[PDB]
Amino acid sequence: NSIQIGGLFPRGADQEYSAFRVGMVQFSTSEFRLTPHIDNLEVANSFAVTNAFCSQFSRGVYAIFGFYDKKSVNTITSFCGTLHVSFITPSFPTDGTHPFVIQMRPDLKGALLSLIEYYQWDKFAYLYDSDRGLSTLQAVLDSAAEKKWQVTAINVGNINNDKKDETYRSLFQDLELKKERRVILDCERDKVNDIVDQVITIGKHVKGYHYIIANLGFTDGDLLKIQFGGAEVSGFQIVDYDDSLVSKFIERWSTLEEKEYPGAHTATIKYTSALTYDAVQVMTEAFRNLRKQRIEISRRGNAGDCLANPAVPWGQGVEIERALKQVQVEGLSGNIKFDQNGKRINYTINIMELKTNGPRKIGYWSEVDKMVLTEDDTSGLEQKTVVVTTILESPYVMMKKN
Amino acid sequence: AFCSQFSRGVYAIFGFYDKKSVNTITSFCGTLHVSFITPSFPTDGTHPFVIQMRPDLKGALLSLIEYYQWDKFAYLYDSDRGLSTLQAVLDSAAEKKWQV
Amino acid sequence: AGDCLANPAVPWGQGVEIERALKQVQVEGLSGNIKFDQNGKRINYTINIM
Ligand SMILES: *[C@@H]1O[C@H](CO)[C@@H](O)[C@H](O)[C@H]1NC(C)=O
Ligand SMILES: *[C@@H]1O[C@H](CO)[C@@H](O)[C@H](O)[C@H]1NC(C)=O
Repeated sequence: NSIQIGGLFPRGADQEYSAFRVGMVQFSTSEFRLTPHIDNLEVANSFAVTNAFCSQFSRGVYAIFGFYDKKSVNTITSFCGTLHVSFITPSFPTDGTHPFVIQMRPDLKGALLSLIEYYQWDKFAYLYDSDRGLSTLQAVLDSAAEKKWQVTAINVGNINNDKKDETYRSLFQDLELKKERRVILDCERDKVNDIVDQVITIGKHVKGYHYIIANLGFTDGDLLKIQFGGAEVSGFQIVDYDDSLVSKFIERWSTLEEKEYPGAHTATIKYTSALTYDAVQVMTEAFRNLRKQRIEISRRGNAGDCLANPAVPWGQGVEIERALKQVQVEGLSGNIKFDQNGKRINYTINIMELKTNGPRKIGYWSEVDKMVLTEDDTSGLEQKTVVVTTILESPYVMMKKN
Repeated sequence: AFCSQFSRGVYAIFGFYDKKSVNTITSFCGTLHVSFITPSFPTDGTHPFVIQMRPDLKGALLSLIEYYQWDKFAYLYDSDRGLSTLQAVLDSAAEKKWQV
Repeated sequence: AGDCLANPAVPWGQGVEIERALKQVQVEGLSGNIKFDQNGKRINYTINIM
C-alpha cells in the first residue's frame, strides 16, 4: 500500500510545495497511498542534486518528482537515462528527447513564434535569461533568418542587483538607437517584475510600446502597474480560471489556512505550483494503471549505490516509464498527455492581452492549430481615444486668442 | 569517473568537459575542493578551483570584427560546441550596429 | 578519501593550498605567456591574428 517517491524541491519554492501537499490529499484513495520523501536543496548546485538523487536511489523509490536548473538539468536527465528511474518535473522541458523524464511543462516555443506572426512583427527585442535553457533563443534566431526578421537578443540574465539602476537605464539607451517598440521578456516571473518596475521609472510604458511576457503565468506576476500606462502587454496563461475544474480547486484553495499552507490563501496559483498539483494526479493514475494491468513493480531488494560499476538498471523502470508516459487525466493545466518522450502533447495555451479592465482572454493555440480564438464578443471596453498629431502653423492649426 | 579518482586520492584532475557536463565538474570541485585543470572552453562565469588553459577567444573575436569594419554578416555556430561566444556578439550587436 | 557523496561534505584543507599554487604559476609555453587570476582564467596572454 506504501509507494515510495522522491521529492527534490527548491528551498524558495514554498507555494510549489504547498500545492504538492494538497494534491496528496485530493487523490488519496483507500486502495493505496503514496509516501513522499522530501529533500529541500539548492537546485543550482548540481553536486547537491547528485547527492539528493542518489539519496532517493539508495532508499529505493519508484519515481522522483523534482525540478532542475540550467546548471543541473543534465545531471537529472543522465542519471534517469541510465538507472531507468522515472523523473517527473514542472521545470522547462529538456532540450531533446530524453527517456524516463515526465515533463509537466508544455513547450512554449510553438506559441511565441506565432504570436509574433499574429501581430505581424518583423523587428523586435528579445531579453532572455539562460536560467531556463537557451531552447527558445535558438527558436527565434532560427526563424529570424527564414522570415528575415531583424531581432536583437540580449542576455539580460547575468546582471548584478546592486548596479541594477545604472545598467537597466543603460540597456534601454541601446534599444533607443533603433527606436525599438516591440519587446519580448523571457525571464522568470521574478526578473520580469524587476524589468517592469524599471520600465515605469523611465516611462517606456505609454502609447507606442508593446511588450510580450514569455512565460506560462501572465496573471501570476503583477500587471496593475503597467496596466494604465497605455502600452499593450501580451502574455500567456496556462491555468484557465474560467474552467469549473480550476474554480472548484480555487474555492478550496482560497480558504486554506496560510500558516499550514504558505502562499495559498489567495485566489490564484503560479503555473509552477499548478503543474505540481497536476503531477500527483499523473503519478497516482500511473500506479493505479499498474495495479489494474496486473503488474508487479516492488523492488527485489536494495538498489545499491547509484555509482555502481557496471551500472545495473532495474528492469521494472521501463514499465514505470510506460506507465507514466501513458497517463491521460484532466487537471488545472487543462488537458494532460505525454508522448513516448515524456513531452507535453495535445495541450492548450491561452493568450492574454492586458487592457484597461485587466487581463482578457483573447486567443489560444495548439500543436495542430494556431491562433484560433475569434473572438471575445463578451467583456470588451468600447473605449478608444484616437491620438491625432499636428503642427502649429497658420492658418492650419492656430491657438485661439484665449 | 570523478569519484573513481577521488577514492584513489588524486591531488589534482586534468580532463575535459562538454556543454552538458561542464556544470557537473564545476560544482563538484567547488564543494570537494579538488583542483580541475583543463583546456576545455572557459567556464561561463567565475567558478573556483578550475584552471582553464584555453584563453578567452570571445574577447579577441570582437576586436577583429571592428578592424574589418563589418556591418552585416552571418554567424555559424553548433549547439554542440556551445554558444558562449555567439551570445557575446549578439549582446554587443546593438551597441556596435551589427545585423547578425 | 572514501566516497565522493560524503554527507556532510568534508572538504579537505590542503585543496585550498593547491588552488593557490596553480594560479600563482607563471611560466612560458606553446600558447605564449601563462599566468592566471584568482578564478583560473588566462591573463597577459597573446592571441595572434592571421
Ligand atoms: C487529444 O485531446 C482531445 C481533447 O481533450 C481528446 O478528446 C483526445 O482523446 C486526445 N487524443 C489523444 C490521441 O490523446
Ligand atoms: C606579461 O607577458 C610578457 C610577455 O611574455 C612578459 O614579458 C611579462 O613579464 C609578463 N608580465 C609579468 C608581470 O610577468
